[PDB]
Amino acid sequence: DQTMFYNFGDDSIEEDVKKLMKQVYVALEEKGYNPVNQIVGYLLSGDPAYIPRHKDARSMIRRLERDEIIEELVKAYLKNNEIG
Amino acid sequence: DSKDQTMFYNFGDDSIEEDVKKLMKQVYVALEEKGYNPVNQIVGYLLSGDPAYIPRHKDARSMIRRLERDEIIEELVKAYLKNNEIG
Repeated sequence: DQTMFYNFGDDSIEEDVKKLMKQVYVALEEKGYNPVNQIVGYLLSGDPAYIPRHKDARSMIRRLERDEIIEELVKAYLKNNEIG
Repeated sequence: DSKDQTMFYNFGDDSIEEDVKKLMKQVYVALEEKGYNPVNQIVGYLLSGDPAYIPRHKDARSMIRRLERDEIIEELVKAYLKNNEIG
């Protein structure tokens, strides 16, 4: 309900992960992968070889901590499931 | 207003989607009530598989026993793509 103050760079992890997931999804679909399968394999194993080099998806995903991507997945899930 | 027919040993009727929602709600409430950042405990659990990250509260520990982390992370990823209209 309450208005939030915006400080330049406030939403940087949320926005960073959103940008990354959009590009990673496109890279996976274009190369014929099951995007959910490959993202799960990467997040569980930390093995970047589950992500294509296509569209620089592998290098881009390696620039974020897996814990930061999982954090955003968890925060998004709670919010979209009205948990709070 | 939910119930269960006690007519054979039942190891659960919930779908994985239902189980993940129940786990995430129970853990969030338990941690939020006690002043913890719940997201950090859930993330630490998903990175490790160590139940010590999760409070012993209701059947939290029994829910993580029954779910695999690949299934929890699959549900998180599916939900994230859906809710951000990705694909």
